[PDB]
Amino acid sequence: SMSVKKPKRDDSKDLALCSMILTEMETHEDAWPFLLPVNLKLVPGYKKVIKKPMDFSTIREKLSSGQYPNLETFALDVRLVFDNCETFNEDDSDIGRAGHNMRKYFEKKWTDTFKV
Ligand SMILES: CC(=O)NCCCC[C@H](N)C(=O)O
Repeated sequence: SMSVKKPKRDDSKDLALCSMILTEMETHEDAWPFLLPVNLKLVPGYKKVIKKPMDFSTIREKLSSGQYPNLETFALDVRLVFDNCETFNEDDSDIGRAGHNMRKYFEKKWTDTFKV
């Protein structure tokens, strides 16, 4: 509360660390469905259904331009990519399997990096 704070976590490396994680996401062989925005003119239903589209290039742009106030807002965008994927694609589809794989991949990195 006022004048009463938990010990200050060193947040000085977060930006570099999230960049690293994102670079690992981008180079994974199953990233291809998530590298660029879904093309809303060419994918019927997507615009109507998926209220907040998100993709790795957009996350990258937001990151490099200081648009994530903190760690968690970055994780929320990454998770949104996979929540969107789940909403639109069947689990038993190539893109549905990519999404599950990439989420698992992300959450382990997230844990190893920010929760020891
Ligand atoms: C990443 C994502 O959800 N893209 C939209 C779904 C694409 C559908 C794909 N072209 C298909 O044929 O199943």
